[PDB]
Amino acid sequence: TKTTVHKFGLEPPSELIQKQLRANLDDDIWEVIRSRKIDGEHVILDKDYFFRKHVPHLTKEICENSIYEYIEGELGLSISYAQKEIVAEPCTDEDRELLDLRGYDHMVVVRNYVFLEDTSLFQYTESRHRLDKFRFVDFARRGK
Amino acid sequence: TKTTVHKFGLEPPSELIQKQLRANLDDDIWEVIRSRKIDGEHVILDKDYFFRKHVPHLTKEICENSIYEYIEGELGLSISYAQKEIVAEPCTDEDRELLDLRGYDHMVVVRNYVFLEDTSLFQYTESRHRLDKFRFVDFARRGK
Amino acid sequence: TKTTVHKFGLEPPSELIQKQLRANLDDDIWEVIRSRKIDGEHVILDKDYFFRKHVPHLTKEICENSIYEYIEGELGLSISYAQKEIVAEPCTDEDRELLDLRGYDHMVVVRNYVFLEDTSLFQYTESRHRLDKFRFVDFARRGK
Amino acid sequence: TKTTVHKFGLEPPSELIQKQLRANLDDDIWEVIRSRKIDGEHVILDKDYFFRKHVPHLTKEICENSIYEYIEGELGLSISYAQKEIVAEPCTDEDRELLDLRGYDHMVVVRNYVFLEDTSLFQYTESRHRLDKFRFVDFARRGK
Ligand code: NA
Ligand code: NA
Repeated sequence: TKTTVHKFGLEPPSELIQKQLRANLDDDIWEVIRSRKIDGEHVILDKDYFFRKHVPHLTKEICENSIYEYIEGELGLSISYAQKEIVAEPCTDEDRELLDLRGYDHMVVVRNYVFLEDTSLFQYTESRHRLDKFRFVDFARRGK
Repeated sequence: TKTTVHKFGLEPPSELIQKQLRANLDDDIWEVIRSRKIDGEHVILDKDYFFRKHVPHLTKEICENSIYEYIEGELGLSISYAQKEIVAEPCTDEDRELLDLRGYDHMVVVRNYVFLEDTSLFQYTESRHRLDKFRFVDFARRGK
Repeated sequence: TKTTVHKFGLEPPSELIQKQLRANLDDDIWEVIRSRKIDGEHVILDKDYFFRKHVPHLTKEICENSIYEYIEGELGLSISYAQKEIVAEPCTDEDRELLDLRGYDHMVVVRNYVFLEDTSLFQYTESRHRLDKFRFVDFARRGK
Repeated sequence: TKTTVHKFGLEPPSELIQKQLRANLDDDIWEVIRSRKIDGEHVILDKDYFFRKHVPHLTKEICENSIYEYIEGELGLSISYAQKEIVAEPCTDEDRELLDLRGYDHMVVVRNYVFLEDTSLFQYTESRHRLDKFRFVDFARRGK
């Protein structure tokens, strides 16, 4: 199941990432945009954004592997909680260029905001799935 | 936001509920099928199934209110964990009769299996949303 | 495993419960103090405190049974998240009057703050265990 | 807050670790035993045990830093869930040699079992705290 890095770069945030990542003008933000090919189709589009101030070093090779493992490796003990929001959205132009969308009109979009022990929003992920390629499992634990 | 009870009954399980609820032939299962009207449209279809042996008493009035609150009220201390599985599915005939599906072809389907302290699968819920009417939030808590 | 209700009453909050429950002077708060006898010893002291404004009706019989089930029954759908803090504390005078503390000097104290969908702190529980009678299990779920 | 590595080694499992880690005779297990000095006292004793087959490489320097971050870095995407069990135990001889236990007789013991996506128990941690130095926070998330 191959992973392709489409965009990857370190720049100031766009206005959307200023809102999503609570970042300023003068914050250096890593942007990584990838697609996943679950043979033989490109079906998920993964967009990560996180502050360089906390993760100063990154490479194209780390993105073709796991950004999660890399990030946990560098500062997993400072990461406190994440908040997930899963909705469905119309496909966008970016979605149709990069994924094999067949006769699909919508996506399942998982958004995830990762915060540090000190309370700051440090990372933002937007994971866009074709409908047939989305499955989310969890608990859930009940009682007192 | 009105709630309408379409089916409601106490019978032995169909073959699908035998699989979903790990129930036998000679188990009495409550089935409740409801739709939610988030004005002014019917947009969610909620199917609950649970054993009468654990919840012997039920009414149409409890279903028009909250089955969750009722169930927690009777045996919330025995409920241990739930497991959730969220996928997307094509709409079915039952979906089109009961919900206002406009020009919609798919649904977000949340399935939830609730287990007791003694380890048994006791309840099964299948909650079917029109795509624009689905939003799921959670944590997620990270670190050691 | 018998449950004994020692105090139970509806009054304005003490200064400690003002802090613990974020309640004012003119808020009516239910206080329930119970001990659990895990035969044949009294070993846990359970203190619950919650606003009457949200749970207007209560009885001694509900406390000898389950306050959790009762509360979930009345407003479980409005309850959003709880936050738990588990520490160890020296035993207090109240602990020695009401529990069989043998040659025990400390307690395991579980504190739990329950919040509503609207964001307000609605309930506070303080559960004090003798050391040998404390066991807490959980997950914990890992990965992306 | 300094970290001291007392034992560290790669051997077959003792009979206790065979039970705790579900390991055989012919499984190579890393054992790391550390104490934490929260100035100016040694107050926590951390025992980690995990299979070399999954983490082939390790050093004394990684243990003086974070084993969690290291492990997440190597295989965080394969880690599925953990299960935690927190109880209180009498102090042992190992506890009194390595920690400053003053006039303390008991410990808060946090045990944690980490499993992989494939279902196998892969790691076991036993974290022993002096009573005054234990605080555990969590959620807890409620409702349907
Ligand atoms: Na569609
Ligand atoms: Na003691």
